[PDB]
Amino acid sequence: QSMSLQGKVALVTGASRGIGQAIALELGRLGAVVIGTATSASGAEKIAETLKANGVEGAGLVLDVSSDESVAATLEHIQQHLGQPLIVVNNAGEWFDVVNTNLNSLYRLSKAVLRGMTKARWGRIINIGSVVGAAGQTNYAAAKAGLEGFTRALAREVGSRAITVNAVAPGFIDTDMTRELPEAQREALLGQIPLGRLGQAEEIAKVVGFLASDGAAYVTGATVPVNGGMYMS
Amino acid sequence: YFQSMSLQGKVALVTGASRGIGQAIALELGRLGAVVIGTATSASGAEKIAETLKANGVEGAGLVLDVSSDESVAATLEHIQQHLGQPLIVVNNAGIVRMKDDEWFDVVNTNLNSLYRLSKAVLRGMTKARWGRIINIGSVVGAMGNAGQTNYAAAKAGLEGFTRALAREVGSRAITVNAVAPGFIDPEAQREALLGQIPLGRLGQAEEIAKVVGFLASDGAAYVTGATVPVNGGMYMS
Amino acid sequence: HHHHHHSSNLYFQSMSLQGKVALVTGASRGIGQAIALELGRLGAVVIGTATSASGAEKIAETLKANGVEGAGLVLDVSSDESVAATLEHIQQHLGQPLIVVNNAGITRDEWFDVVNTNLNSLYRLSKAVLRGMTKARWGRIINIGGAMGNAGQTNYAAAKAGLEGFTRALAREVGSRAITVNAVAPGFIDTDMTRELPEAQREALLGQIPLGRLGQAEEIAKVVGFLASDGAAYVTGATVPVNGGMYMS
Amino acid sequence: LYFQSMSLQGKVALVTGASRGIGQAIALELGRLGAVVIGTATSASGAEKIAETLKANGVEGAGLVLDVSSDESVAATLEHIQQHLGQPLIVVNNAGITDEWFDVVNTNLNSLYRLSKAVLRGMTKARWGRIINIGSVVAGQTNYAAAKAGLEGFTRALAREVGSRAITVNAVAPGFIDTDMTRELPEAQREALLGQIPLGRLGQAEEIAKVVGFLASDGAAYVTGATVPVNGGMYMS
Ligand SMILES: O=C(c1csc(-c2ccsc2)n1)N1CCc2ccccc21
Ligand SMILES: O=C(c1csc(-c2ccsc2)n1)N1CCc2ccccc21
Repeated sequence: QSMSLQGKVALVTGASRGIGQAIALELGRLGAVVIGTATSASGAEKIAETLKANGVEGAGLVLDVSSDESVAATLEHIQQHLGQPLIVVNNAGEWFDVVNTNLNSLYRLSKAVLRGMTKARWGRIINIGSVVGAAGQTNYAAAKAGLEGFTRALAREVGSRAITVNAVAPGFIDTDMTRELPEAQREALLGQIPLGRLGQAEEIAKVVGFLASDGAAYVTGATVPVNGGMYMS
Repeated sequence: YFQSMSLQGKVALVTGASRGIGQAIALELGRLGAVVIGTATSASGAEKIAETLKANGVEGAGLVLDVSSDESVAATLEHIQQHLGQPLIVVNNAGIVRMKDDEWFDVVNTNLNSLYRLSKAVLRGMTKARWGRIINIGSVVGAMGNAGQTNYAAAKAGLEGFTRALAREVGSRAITVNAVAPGFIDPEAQREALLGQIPLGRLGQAEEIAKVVGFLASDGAAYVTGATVPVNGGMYMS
Repeated sequence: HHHHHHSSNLYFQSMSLQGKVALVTGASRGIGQAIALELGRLGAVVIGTATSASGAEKIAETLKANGVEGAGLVLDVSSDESVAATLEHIQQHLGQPLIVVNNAGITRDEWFDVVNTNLNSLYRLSKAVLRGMTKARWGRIINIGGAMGNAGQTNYAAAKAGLEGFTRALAREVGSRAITVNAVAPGFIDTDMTRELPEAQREALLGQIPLGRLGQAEEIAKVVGFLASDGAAYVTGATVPVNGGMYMS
Repeated sequence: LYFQSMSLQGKVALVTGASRGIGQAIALELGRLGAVVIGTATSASGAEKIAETLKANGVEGAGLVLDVSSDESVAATLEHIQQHLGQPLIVVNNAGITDEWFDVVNTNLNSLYRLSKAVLRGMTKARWGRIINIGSVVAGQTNYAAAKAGLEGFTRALAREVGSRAITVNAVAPGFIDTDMTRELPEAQREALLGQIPLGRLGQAEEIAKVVGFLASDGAAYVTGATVPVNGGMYMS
């Protein structure tokens, strides 16, 4: 179809579980060669097995997005063995230090992969926001504000080169980190969601898949909220 | 049955489908497998829609619909229900000296009343099926000055607010409500100046709007509601 | 039978609004009343409106009791006839209002009709008073949000979105004429409805507000007073949120 | 009714980057409202100029050297103020710092945080406070809109963290202001720029200062986390 990513190398950070894993499989399903990262070797191996078990070509790697050395080395590894990643999905992650640290990691990784996208005159950077999950509202709303601003600016800097930069802002998603919130807090959160249910990780992955397609080529600087109608600021 | 982005077995209603973006949306939804009903305000335009659909192998019809009239809306909807079935995908693209910065209010207010009128009518069928997609298309940037920016930004502001609220009203029923906000989509040779406000350096294509709409209509966009997806190549006027 | 028009050497340093005539709609209670007194305190001649003659009289008494020159009038902002007549009345007897504060709203398909009705009333009233502001080449229109917090969460974000868009657009249409158009978006304000909540729910509500307290009506009035001053002359199209740090989207 | 405290008599205000333009205008406005004002610059010449301006306008205070990018500069300066003048309860951040898009915004917000944190002990102590952050005055749209986005988000979050203590945290987002940068634009570009501003004119530095003066008063006590745009109707996002 025209949703196809055949011939594209996608890099998905933090792909051993939940939303990251779901994004890796979705992009794989659309035909991309997928490289998923975790911070440990056990997690890199688990990614590799998941990809095999779902008929997706690619690899798992160890990547620490807080380290320039990790980013440089990893990127070079990918370039030699697989090719240049033109689809990059940032999902890997003191109110201030959290947001500030994250956005610096977004920038670090974003900058590094841009040489390859520039060279090809085509690209997709997609940034995944933090999931709503029980200091909590303050940090969430801030991390979302910083992401929206960041994404918009970067999109402006790189647009001339045919590179889109977008974000996806999850609401309350069904994941391992959310499955075991207390009932009281879960129920409260359901009560603020017009659809009356948690989102699925796959439902985030679908949005990401579309932003990566050629059909989303005029969409850039956007933050698509995926939250069942619940908007927390 | 069950596939990523198939609309097989869905009836989609696309208003203002005789040209440009509306036409592109009708063909995109048809391509994805929906049975498409496209409307225009004139009979000539209804006929042209029918031909386009036939010429592209899309099952459906062209109809005359005036979204400003409760009678037109009722009658048309009843016609569709008897002959084709219940539309569960509805796409609102019908919207009404040089332009000035005092035309903003009547235009926006009239459009949102029409959005509501139509939205309300099709909701009984979506409620009854416990599934639905309403997608509202914004106006493309209409003119080159402040007066052009005033009307655009306002029509967008009202659409964002409207869409969000309606989504909240109908969410419990598994009905998503979203918008698409086009930027500059495909005369006077301040062309270059205009392209210089757009990071991608080009006008958008009507097909590029249609793709976004097609996704919002799919099962994969089921958790997306109340959103206004901007499709403007990186150029943001508020 | 109902009289619908009711009137009434110490120089306070607060008196910045120099005889100017301010019109404050819905001024019989709460935030509207607080705005009328604040503008009066700053030296304006204040005309406050209600929809009934009893309310027009109560406004007049409040203004008298606080040493504020002006009047209470009957005004129905949903009616072109009421708006025209009232505004002509004001012109003949008191002068041309150059400060106008829209606080007369409407409350409880309900979601759309409320917002849509209010914005039409805003436009109706705003259009009418503009001839006088145009003629003077100076003006202040201020719209009070219903984008009230007690009005609650379900329709709040929408009423705010419509107000913010509206305010911004009108500001653009009238700016060349030295007329500012701005809004004030209250959060949770202390009024008689909000006082009589159970402790259990009161505490929950206060726990969503960083300042840990309800706002006072006077605190909204102060913001309005500033937007009306010459110092806020470069502020236009703005919606100032006044909610103690609680932001609902 | 007629008698209340929109006065700042008895308050110590700290205004960073106060040697010219908007900073200077803010320092004189707060002084005019009765505050004891401490204005900072990065050079000693600028600290002197601030002191003269304050003297010349009958405003009690001082000019100091402050580098908001340095923890040592911030600590020392604050301690100096505490010993000699008292505890600043009004703080106005107008001092900024110099593919440059991210580092600028990121550096500024780190400075905002550094300074904000330091002055909070004193505000906490008194259970009252005003922090006000001034945005940058107008590739050009990218940097402006970003710096505004990061400020709006920052301001809002900090306001949440400190609200229980009766401390408001707000921002002012200037549009096109009449200052040294704008005095040297070509007529062609000037006219184009005015044409995008509904009021049809540049803002004055004093017009920013008035907004700041209000946010510092007791009447703005329920306003927190807000970014007040002061741009004559011209909104770039
Ligand atoms: O009815 C309006 C409306 C009428 S005019 C208008 C507008 C907005 C910006 S300029 C004019 N908005 N709105 C705007 C937002 C909204 C939400 C829910 C129901 C109604 C509405
Ligand atoms: O630290 C940043 C930050 C660093 S760069 C940046 C940014 C935002 C828009 S473009 C760059 N934002 N932010 C942005 C918003 C925010 C809120 C609370 C704590 C931190 C932050």
